[PDB]
Parts: sequence; C-alpha cells; structure tokens
Amino acid sequence: GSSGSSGGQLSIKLWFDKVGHQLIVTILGAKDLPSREDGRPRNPYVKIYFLPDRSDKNKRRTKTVKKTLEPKWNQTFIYSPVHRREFRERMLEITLWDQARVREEESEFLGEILIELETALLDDEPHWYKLQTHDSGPSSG
Repeated sequence: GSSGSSGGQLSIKLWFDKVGHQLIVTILGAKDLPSREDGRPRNPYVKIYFLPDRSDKNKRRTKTVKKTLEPKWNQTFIYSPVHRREFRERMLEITLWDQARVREEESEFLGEILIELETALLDDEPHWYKLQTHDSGPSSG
C-alpha cells in the first residue's frame, strides 16, 4: 500500500527565554490531517530537530499518538543555551509523519515545517504552520 501525499496543519508554540537564553517550543497538536475513507486512522507524530545536527542530542520528539487525526502533545521543549543572535545560525525543523510500520522507521512523511529562529514569530502563542509535502527543499546561510 502506501499511496497519496497530502498535508494538513500543525500547531506549534514557539518562545524565546532570553532570561536563561533558552529556546522554547511547545508541540500543541495537529489537525485536518489526511486520513482514510472506509479503513482506519494512523499514528501521527511530530519530530523537532534543532539544527544544525540531525541525529539526536538536541533532538526533541513528542509521544506517538495512536489512531488520532488530531493529536495533542501540548508538550514543552527548551533548547539552551540559545541566544537571539544565534537564531540566525540556528533554525528549527519540524516534520509530521505517521508511524505506519512497527518497530521500524517506515515513515510516510505527512509534511515538513521549517521555521527560522531568525524570523521565527515568537510570542508564546499558538500558530498553525501549513505542512509542506515536496521532497528536496531550499537551504542557505
């Protein structure tokens, strides 16, 4: 199986704690996700990755929701030390996927949400960032 590519919307709450110099990012929940017709739902799950580096350490992920087109992690993620000037050289990379297979990494990728701390609208408010489903994306410093 595994067919069709569509993206909905995801709500991510970003914040910048200039106090302790930490980057806040709460993964609210997703909605209007691509489901099936006369079948079954899926297991949506977000995956944050404070670039650079994409493997672990400074990687934050939310609990994998089971059967739910509208997940609600509303979790919290603090990234420090994080400076305001760093935002320029520090960008967040969120991506929504679906835990299809089991005990594996067979993701179907629901979309990708890129946010540049540089121009990251941080106001401790919930923002819905449309999901992008198009392999190969831009990138430059």
